[PDB]
Amino acid sequence: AKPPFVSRSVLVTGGNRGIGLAIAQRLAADGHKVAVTHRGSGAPKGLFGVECDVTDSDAVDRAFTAVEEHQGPVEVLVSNAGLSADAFLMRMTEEKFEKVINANLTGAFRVAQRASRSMQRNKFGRMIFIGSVSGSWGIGNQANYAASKAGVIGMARSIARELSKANVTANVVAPGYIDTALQFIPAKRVGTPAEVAGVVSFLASEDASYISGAVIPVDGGMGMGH
Amino acid sequence: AKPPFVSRSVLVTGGNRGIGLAIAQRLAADGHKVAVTHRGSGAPKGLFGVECDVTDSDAVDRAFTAVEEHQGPVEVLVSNAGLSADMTEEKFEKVINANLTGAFRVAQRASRSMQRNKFGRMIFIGSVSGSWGQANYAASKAGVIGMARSIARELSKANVTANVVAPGYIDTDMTRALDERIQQGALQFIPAKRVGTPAEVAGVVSFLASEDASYISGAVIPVDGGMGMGH
Amino acid sequence: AKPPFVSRSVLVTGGNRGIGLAIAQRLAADGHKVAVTHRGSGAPKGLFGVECDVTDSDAVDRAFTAVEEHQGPVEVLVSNAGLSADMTEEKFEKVINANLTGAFRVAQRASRSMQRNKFGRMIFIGSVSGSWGQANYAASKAGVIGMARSIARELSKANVTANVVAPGYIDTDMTRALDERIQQGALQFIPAKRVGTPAEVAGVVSFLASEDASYISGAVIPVDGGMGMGH
Amino acid sequence: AKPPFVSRSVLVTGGNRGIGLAIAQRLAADGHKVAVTHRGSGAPKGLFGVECDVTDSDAVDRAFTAVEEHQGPVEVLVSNAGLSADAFLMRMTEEKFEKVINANLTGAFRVAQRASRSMQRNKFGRMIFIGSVSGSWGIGNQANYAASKAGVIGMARSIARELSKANVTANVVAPGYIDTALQFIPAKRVGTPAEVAGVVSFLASEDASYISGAVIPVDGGMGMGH
Ligand SMILES: [Cs+]
Ligand SMILES: [Cs+]
Ligand SMILES: [Cs+]
Ligand SMILES: [Cs+]
Ligand SMILES: [Cs+]
Ligand SMILES: [Cs+]
Ligand SMILES: [Cs+]
Ligand SMILES: [Cs+]
Repeated sequence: AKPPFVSRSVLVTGGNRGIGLAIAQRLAADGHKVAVTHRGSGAPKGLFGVECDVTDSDAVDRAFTAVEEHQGPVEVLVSNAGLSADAFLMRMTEEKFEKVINANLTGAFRVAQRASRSMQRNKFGRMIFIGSVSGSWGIGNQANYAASKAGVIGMARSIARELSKANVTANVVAPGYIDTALQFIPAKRVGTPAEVAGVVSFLASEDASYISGAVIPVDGGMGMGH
Repeated sequence: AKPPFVSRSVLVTGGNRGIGLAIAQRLAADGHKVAVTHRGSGAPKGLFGVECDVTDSDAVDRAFTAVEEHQGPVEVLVSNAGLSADMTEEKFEKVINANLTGAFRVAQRASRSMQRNKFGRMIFIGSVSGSWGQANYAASKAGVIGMARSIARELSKANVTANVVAPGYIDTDMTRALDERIQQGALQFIPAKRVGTPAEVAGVVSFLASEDASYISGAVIPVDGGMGMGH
Repeated sequence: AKPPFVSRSVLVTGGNRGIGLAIAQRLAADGHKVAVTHRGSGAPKGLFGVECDVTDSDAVDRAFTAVEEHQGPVEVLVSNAGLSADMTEEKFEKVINANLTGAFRVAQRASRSMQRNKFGRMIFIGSVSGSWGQANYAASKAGVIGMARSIARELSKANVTANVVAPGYIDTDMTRALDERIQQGALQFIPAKRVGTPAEVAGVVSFLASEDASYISGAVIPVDGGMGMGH
Repeated sequence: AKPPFVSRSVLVTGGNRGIGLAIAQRLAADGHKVAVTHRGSGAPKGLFGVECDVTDSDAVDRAFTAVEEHQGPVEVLVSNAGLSADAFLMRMTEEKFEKVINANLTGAFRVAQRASRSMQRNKFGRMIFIGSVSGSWGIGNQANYAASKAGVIGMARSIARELSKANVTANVVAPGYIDTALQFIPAKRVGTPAEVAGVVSFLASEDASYISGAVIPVDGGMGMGH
């Protein structure tokens, strides 16, 4: 039987634009209480926004605090993701590598860490990490991006191993080419932000309870491999 | 913006019992038109049943035709294993024939109508276990994954996708008849520290049959409480 | 501290032609005692040949027995596909029977002697292609991987390991008879930007047959110039 | 036919102790010219040592320079690896996460970057990254370690995608439990440093030319999965 809906306290990081925005809007339409973080550009009409730079652990702490006061402790964390600085390995700098790692990977650790306490205590948690945006498949021109997104999957699986006994799961959505190279895609087209948002809606629902440590590709078949 | 619901013609093989039954009843409550295959015992009230042994290509043809006349051409195929329970050539070949070749038989029979109508969802249900290292069961379930990926690559241009749901340890009518020692013994290998329900599997199949699953193809979704993590 | 070399009794199925031939000649130059199966044409000078159709369990038994009398019990088994080249139930089942069930047949026949002697290396050679998304070939090669992992899990306690070598696009006698359009066309999908050689495959098999491979079991090694990267 | 031996210029980072030392000694016995980096404890008798902290990009540059003067440009890079600081996600600090990421992941980027120029120019390169030391399989107690080792695999595959056309490959050796929990291992025993070293010897040889982007588990079967 289909489990009854529960309106969850949702935080979507980088939920003001692109895929993050479509996630945020879908989760709100689903009936959840949705908050987003942003860099300054503001949150969309309707939804609760807080400014947060995910490279700053204290700014992550006060974004969560603000969210808990507004709508209750975060039950569903959607970690978008992120940045985007490419380059040939030979031309790629230490600075470019570390900034993408700090935003995309360590940033994911920061928001996950800040959520884990309350999720554990309350015996409910859904951590959903959004790859940007083509992976496991070695692309670029982007040693930094590939490293951060593969690292998020390893991180998620470690969290999943640790916290699944407490009904706190961690899963990854791996988008391919999304419209916010067609030769490599069996669907022969790019996906939409809504097509990503629907997989996140599923992972944020009562139907996803026995999924944990999973990586769900949303790429029209592009990254089939090993 | 959730895509509007579309009532699909659904066929669930081995959908009169266990996980197949939970799946068929979920897809039905979801609003789809749901038929099941069975091997004689009958389909349960509220679902159109047809008899079909998936080792038999002509039986598979007849089952699909019977379904098409009743509720229209199969738009979503759910292939539930076949044979489930634990070495000889005979044991190897029978599980392969039912689990892998049987999966090919139903997929191939579904394919022309799906390509033609520019819509198809093939959803293959792994038997309870892998993929993780059952020589026959492990071969057949690994093989269905390869088959599905091959189909996804061929047919995704025509909006015909193929995906796999890989259940871990799920509470059935035989998992319960299992020895208490192996039941708990397996709990040390599942991070969730509990068995999953047939409804927890039906849930994922509901999602893959829905309009939200359009851009997923060639995927394997584990429903195993984290058991299968690795490479 | 390289472990000292041990001359092993080796059987390479389909080892009289193409990749199987390169493998058998490498293992022989390495210093092993090498036998090959063939389907009538004969084994080449310098290798003990026996006839064996791997769809036939009794032929497999006879081949192993003939090998054991000649050079001692099989310590390293190299299972080379069978059938290679490109849909019906008949086409699906024949490739499955030769490529997957055939792999099970040779593995099962090797197993008791290996467990008993506390040494075994089973090395399964994928046909040229996957695993990447050929519905029959893709199913069978995915299936051998699952089988091998199942065997590795069962038998690794007894120093009997099972591993897979997954070749990409390799220059054979038919890859060359392929259309020039598909040869180059595939080069856009291989980071190395070139086809691999039969010797490049034999090289990996040499390593997995050696004393340096002791702690590898359940692994899949791609020899594909990076073609197969993904998940 | 077996390709003739070529004595390669080898650099093994953290080649003074444990698995790194066994790698270094095996490659030297194979007939290569082997140099190691270390933290201060010195290199072993026979082998060329240079001090290098892989968190320091300028110290990576002068270690390579010293190596090129001694024995010629580095043709085979073995990136060990690394650190080791565990903790429950809730108790894991930003500082602990970032230091393991900086040593194990960004450190791997630094040595790979510093090698890529000359390998590309000379149309030969073997980059071999050593996981420490159990992965893809979500362990711990170690979100940081899991993230760094999964990230190295994504990085390697990006390098492999970029440089394989130039005969510069990048591969990963993923050790399980090595003696420098048995319930999870089909072999029913830990491996040895030499059993790791032998896979690296193979990846550093003329037989490995058509392998690139690969992850080779050396774990007695422990991490079989997806
Ligand atoms: Cs709402
Ligand atoms: Cs709604
Ligand atoms: Cs209905
Ligand atoms: Cs309903
Ligand atoms: Cs010989
Ligand atoms: Cs030799
Ligand atoms: Cs030497
Ligand atoms: Cs030597």
